[PDB]
This record gives sequence, C-alpha cells and structure tokens, in this order.
Amino acid sequence: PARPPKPRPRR
Amino acid sequence: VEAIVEFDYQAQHDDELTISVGEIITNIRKEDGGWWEGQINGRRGLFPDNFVREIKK
Amino acid sequence: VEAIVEFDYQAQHDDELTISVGEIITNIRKEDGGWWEGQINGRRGLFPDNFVREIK
Ligand code: NA
Ligand code: NA
Repeated sequence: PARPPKPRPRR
Repeated sequence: VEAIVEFDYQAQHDDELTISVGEIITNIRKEDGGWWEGQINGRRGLFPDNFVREIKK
Repeated sequence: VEAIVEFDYQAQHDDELTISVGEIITNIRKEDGGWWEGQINGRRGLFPDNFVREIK
C-alpha cells in the first residue's frame, strides 16, 4: 500500500 | 489515445478533469509536463498522467 | 541508479526525503505507485518519482 501519488506542479 | 484511471484526483483548477478509479479517459491529447487533456463521459480537462494508465492497440 | 530533482518537494513525513531542484539523488530503489527511495547528502527517504529525472 503505497501512499497517494503526487501530481507534478502546474508550471 | 485512451486511458483508464488508476488513482482518484480532484480538480484544483476550472480547467482540470476530476477522474475516479476505473473510468476510461478518451480524446486524450498528450504533452510533457505531467498533465494530459481528455474526456471522461462528462467533462473534458487536464488530468495528471501518473494517475492513469494508457490503453493498448 | 541516480537522478536529479526537477521540482521541489517538502517531505510531509518522518520517512520522506525532502528534495530541491538540481540535487543529485542516488542509491535510488524504485517501487510502483509514485514514490522512490533515494539519497541526497547523508539524508535518505521517500520522494515522488515524477518530481525528478532519472539520469542516463
Ligand atoms: Na501514466
Ligand atoms: Na521520473
């Protein structure tokens, strides 16, 4: 159970 | 280009697409940067690519 | 296996690795899900893989 992934910043 | 949602994601901008685990995303337009544009039955929008898997054939 | 930070990340957990653009991440061991374990300086921890580029 991996933690929730993170979206790449809006750049 | 189609894909299926692996992880849920809630839009944070009016131009983002809220996707949920399982849904198929269509009319997908790639682009580097971590964000793709596509549609899921309802709305179209920018969703995070690492949260979905691209379908084959 | 090493990489260089593309986006900044503030570790939000005791077991997370805080990274900064340009930093060289090494001894990285991969694992599906969006998080990798690597090292910067003497610090090691988990960081989001889509936040760094794997060096060729
Ligand atoms: Na993906
Ligand atoms: Na990466």
